[PDB]
Amino acid sequence: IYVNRNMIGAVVGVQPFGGNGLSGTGPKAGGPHYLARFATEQTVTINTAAAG
Amino acid sequence: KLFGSETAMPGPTGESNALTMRGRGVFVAISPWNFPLAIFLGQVTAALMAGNSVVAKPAEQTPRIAREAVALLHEAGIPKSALYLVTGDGRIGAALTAHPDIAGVVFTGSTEVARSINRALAAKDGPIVPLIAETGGINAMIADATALPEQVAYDVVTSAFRSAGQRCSALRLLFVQEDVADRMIEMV
Amino acid sequence: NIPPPFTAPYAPDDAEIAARLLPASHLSPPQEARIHRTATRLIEAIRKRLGGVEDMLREFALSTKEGLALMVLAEALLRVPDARTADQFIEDKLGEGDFIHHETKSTAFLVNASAWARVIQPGETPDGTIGRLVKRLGAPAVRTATRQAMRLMGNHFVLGETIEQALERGKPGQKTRYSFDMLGEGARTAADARRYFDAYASAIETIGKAAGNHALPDRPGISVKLSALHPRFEAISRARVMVELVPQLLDLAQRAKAHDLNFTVDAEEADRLELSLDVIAATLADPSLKGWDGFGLAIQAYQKRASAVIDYVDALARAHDRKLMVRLVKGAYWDTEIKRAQERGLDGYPVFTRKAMTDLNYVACASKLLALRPRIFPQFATHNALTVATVLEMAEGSSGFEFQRLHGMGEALYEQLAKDHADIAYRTYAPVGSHRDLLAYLVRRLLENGANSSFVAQAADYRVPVPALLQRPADAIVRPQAAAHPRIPLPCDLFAPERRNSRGVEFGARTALDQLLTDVKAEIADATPDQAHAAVAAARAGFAGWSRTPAGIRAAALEQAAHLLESRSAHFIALLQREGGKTLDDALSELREAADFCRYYAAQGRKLFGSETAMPGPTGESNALTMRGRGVFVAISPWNFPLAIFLGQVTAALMAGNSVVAKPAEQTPRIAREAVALLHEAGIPKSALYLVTGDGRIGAALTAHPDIAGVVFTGSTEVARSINRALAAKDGPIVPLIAETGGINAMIADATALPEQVAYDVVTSAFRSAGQRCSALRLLFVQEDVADRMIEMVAGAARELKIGDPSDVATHVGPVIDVEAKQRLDAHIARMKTEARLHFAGPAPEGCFVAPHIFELTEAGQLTEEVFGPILHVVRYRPENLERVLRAIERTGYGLTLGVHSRIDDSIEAIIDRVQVGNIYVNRNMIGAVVGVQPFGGNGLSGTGPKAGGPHYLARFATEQTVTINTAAAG
Amino acid sequence: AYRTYAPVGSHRDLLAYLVRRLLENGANSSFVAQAADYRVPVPALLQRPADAIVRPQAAAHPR
Ligand SMILES: Cc1cc2nc3c(=O)[nH]c(=O)nc-3n(C[C@H](O)[C@H](O)[C@H](O)COP(=O)(O)OP(=O)(O)OC[C@H]3O[C@@H](n4cnc5c(N)ncnc54)[C@H](O)[C@@H]3O)c2cc1C
Ligand SMILES: Cc1cc2nc3c(=O)[nH]c(=O)nc-3n(C[C@H](O)[C@H](O)[C@H](O)COP(=O)(O)OP(=O)(O)OC[C@H]3O[C@@H](n4cnc5c(N)ncnc54)[C@H](O)[C@@H]3O)c2cc1C
Repeated sequence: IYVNRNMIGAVVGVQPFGGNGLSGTGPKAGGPHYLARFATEQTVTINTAAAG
Repeated sequence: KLFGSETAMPGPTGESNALTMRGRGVFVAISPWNFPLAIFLGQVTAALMAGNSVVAKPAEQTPRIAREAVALLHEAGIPKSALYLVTGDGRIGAALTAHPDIAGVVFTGSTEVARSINRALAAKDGPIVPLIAETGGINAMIADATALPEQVAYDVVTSAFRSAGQRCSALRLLFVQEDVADRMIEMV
Repeated sequence: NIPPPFTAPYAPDDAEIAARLLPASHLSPPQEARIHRTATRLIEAIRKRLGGVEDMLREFALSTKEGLALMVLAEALLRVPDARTADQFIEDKLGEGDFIHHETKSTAFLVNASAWARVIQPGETPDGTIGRLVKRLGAPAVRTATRQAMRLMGNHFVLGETIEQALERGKPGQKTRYSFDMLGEGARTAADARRYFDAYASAIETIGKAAGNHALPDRPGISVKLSALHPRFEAISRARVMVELVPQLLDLAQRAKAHDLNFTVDAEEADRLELSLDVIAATLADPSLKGWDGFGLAIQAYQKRASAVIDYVDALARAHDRKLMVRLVKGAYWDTEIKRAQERGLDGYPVFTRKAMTDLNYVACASKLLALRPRIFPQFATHNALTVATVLEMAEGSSGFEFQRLHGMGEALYEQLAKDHADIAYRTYAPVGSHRDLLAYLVRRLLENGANSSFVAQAADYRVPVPALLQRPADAIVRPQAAAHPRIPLPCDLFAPERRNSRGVEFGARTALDQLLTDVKAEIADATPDQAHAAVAAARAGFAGWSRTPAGIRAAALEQAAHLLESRSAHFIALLQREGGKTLDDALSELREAADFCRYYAAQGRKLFGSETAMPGPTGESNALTMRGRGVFVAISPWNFPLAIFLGQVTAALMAGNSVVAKPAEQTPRIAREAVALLHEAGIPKSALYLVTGDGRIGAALTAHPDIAGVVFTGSTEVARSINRALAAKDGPIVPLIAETGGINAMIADATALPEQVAYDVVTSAFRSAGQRCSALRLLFVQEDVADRMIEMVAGAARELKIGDPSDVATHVGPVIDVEAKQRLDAHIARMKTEARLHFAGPAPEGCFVAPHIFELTEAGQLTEEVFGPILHVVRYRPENLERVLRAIERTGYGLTLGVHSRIDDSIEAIIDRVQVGNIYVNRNMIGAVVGVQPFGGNGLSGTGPKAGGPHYLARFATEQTVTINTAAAG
Repeated sequence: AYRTYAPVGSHRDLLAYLVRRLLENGANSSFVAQAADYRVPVPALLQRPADAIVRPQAAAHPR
């Protein structure tokens, strides 16, 4: 949403760009939720008691 | 920030728990003609950064800028084995996305093509992979009678006609209050 | 009158205890002056300075793991028939290479003597515990440390391949100079419990033939552990324990009595205290033990119940008119007790959390025991010079008690005491047993010697001034309110201040278990396709308002749901047992997890949706990023966690600002309905949450509905694909699909792994909840050198599982969900019987039950399907072929959980680097993922992500919005 | 080839010599002191001096 200015030229890291509905899936390019979608999470759980 | 170090999780004594994020596999990156360098590079560098190798098919109208961007990434330190450029039509794009070994698709282009990519992915008996699709818009602007007509006109002309309107963000539909309608339209 | 079954409050307040112990600890200045002098002299003797384990750890700056590795290597090297062969190995081979091979072979030697009996290429990358040690210290120092470990293993331990070999080795017409601390503990199989019984019986005869001609207490003793004598020694199996174990313990007591020996029942974990006292009381009660003063037990001063145990033992002694020998110790399982109370969400710790509190309680308990002479003969087991000096002073004169130490500890301490006070008696114990029981004993011992708080460790460190060792415990505590350790939170505060932790129950406390069993015992038409469509439309109408309800109010609603869940835990636990067929621990755990989901998503919800994120940019412009609800989410949940996964998915979607239409598994709609009613009562509007029950056709109507904004799904891989296809066929928006599906989960156990622990964790991972967990172990890979022992131990342990009615507290394995499931399982069993070796097939009760089964495959590729039941598959492998194991795990295409059991960090790390599995568990079981601790969920055929119970979950239920305002006209 | 020296002299000259010698053996920076301390990993003793300084402006001791 752009208020009292034009609607174009989204700046990377300033206006994370991208929409919903028929406009896209997300996440927004140039924003902080983008990179995670390209990755998978991994939890490593180690029982450390024999060491202290 | 995201992949540079693990996130420690709180838990009981005598046990460690760490959350990490790793690459998924092979990403297919499909880019449009209207931002042939920046969207091409945005999608590709994101996938690479996340630890994925990338097969990139640029829009048929703009392969040369894509080839140069690819060579530039290789020279910037991206291994030849991590990044490949495949040029061609939509059937080639369909070949890459229907390939059973890829780990995800990042797509920017038409809504119709995104749906067919999504259908080709879902048809596979393999893993359900991520689809990142940024498609079009029918973008509105609402201008009320408190708005400055000289500024509305300028921002409307810019939003609609910059780049011959060949931007996904471009203004397509202007709503203007009737009391100021004649003046604003005439000025645009 | 015989005392009632022991029941003391499990974890009372530390401060109230300190308020009584602090003043009673007061001693007159001449009393303190005498203690100070005796202790100074004992400590100075210790600092005179071959020594002990603490010295080896200190001298080479060894971790506990490294000490363990060298002692194991040392023991193998000592049992080579020709000592010159050992010398050649140490100089030529050790430190030059084959580091992992040496670590693996010497550890395997302990269960498989034949395994241990190449040419080492130069420039080998130093990996493994020994390799890393060599890199840090250098090969020659490692050789020097190994020889020292050889002296320690040879001098301070009585060991053999069998008990007869150990007993022969430790032989003195002389009397034995030491009593026997028998190695065994925690039998996993019936065969193990008999072997330990036999070893105890053999030891009693060996020690009896060399017991000398004096009267008690001047005769040797033997220490015995109840967990070694019974393979399911636990409160829930009490009925069978009283019936099977008591006669065994009695048999041994009688054999000890016939040689007039000291016979001591060791004290183990806090959750076994009450059960051990029941066993000991019933055993002591037997008339055959009259006329003998050598029977006794250990009492741990680190426990708040310690004083009450002393009263109980004394009343037991008077009721039966016996004399007892009672060992007072501090306690060997402190770290274990902390960990457990935390995992189990107990309301406090059974032990003190400041070391000085244990020291105080020890002296108070000793004072109490001294006053119970001569009926009770106290034995003060400690290597603390100050504790010895203080107990000696309190005795004011002496006799009617003794001190106790472990061979290889407190030698100089007790020699000096005997010089300075000739009528002081002290008993010395030597560890005696088989190599197969060494590892478990060594680990515990190395934790005490390596501990920074250890008195023995400090007295040997010349950086620690003698006067620091003499600080009186009361002066360390100073004030009652400081009794609890400031840096150790109560389990309820484990996640503070981020969120509250759910409450658990300690089954080892009979008051708590009986109350829980009592409370629990005291406690649906389908939908038409039209009804499901109306539910969607209704949820669609409720979306606008709910999405705009402030995040803190949505969060308050989840938190109230958690509170109502815990307040009504008995009600929901009853439902989990009746509808889900879950055993009590599984039901309780599911209830905790459900509450945990509500609190964690609430807390992550405020963080993520509580306020906008400001984005940096030019002046004269603001840029704010927000996350809003998507629309109507369809939540489809499975039968195996019918409350927690159902609630996790639903409360997540709700928290993100979505309205929800929820379709629960056909087998478990009732718990779902109650959960829904509960969320509504917690503050979730009727218009935001709807329950639609029915089959997959109803589930399919919901997912094909053109107006929904997303699907969250947990279930079968095939159903997830058909949902994905139904969504992708739509001409509408591409909506998010979150799908957590199955796994074919592997465990890799190498020859450095402890078989008793592997067996326990394998049996748990594969057979808990009748294998009806998505994280369950299906495929065990075990190195060939330890395969026979490991498989045998797993099979023997599986046989001890009680299969039956999940409402009986003694049951370990309940029924499978329905006949359709049982049938599918039985077909796979019939197939595997014709296809693979059957190692174990248990006896199912009549009804919808499948018993644990263990099959060995020739290759992993013979297991091609997730089999959703208590059915373990085993593949043995050669150490050089680890890649083929890893390749076989990749081949399935699944990636949910993976277990790794190994001592070797480089091996563990290589496995982690290689595999893509969502949850890797190292040296523990693979189940019971805790919300916010183990973000759970996999990749490949196992799921889409993001992980449930983790920090990337909520975002996916939302969509982002950037608002960009040109602010220049304001300034 | 390596030459080995032994300290030779009268008791009346020992104290002054001993003080200086004990300052070198007791110094935390001493290589001999570190190589004898098993807490110090062999690789730490092998850090190249140029890698400790890294940059000219860091030549002087900051403290
Ligand atoms: C012959 C013999 C038999 C034994 N049998 C048993 C047995 O059957 N069962 C058993 O549990 N123990 C038993 N022990 C005791 C155990 O093995 C340790 O030796 C003992 O706890 C050490 O106490 P201490 O006076 O030697 O040493 P210290 O260094 O004085 O005391 C150490 C002890 O303090 C306690 N401690 C450490 N940190 C904390 C803390 N933060 N808060 C509260 N307390 C803390 C622990 O119990 C620890 O062991 C036995 C010991 C001997 C010598
Ligand atoms: C046979 C023999 C004869 C010697 N004769 C003399 C002599 O005639 N005159 C003399 O001055 N020395 C003399 N020395 C050297 C002195 O006695 C020390 O032995 C020597 O400096 C140690 O250096 P290193 O390579 O052994 O040890 P290292 O542990 O490598 O180096 C220690 C040296 O580093 C230097 N150093 C320590 N801290 C700092 C710092 N913050 N900044 C800069 N430098 C620092 C000091 O010089 C210190 O001695 C002699 C040594 C030997 C073996």
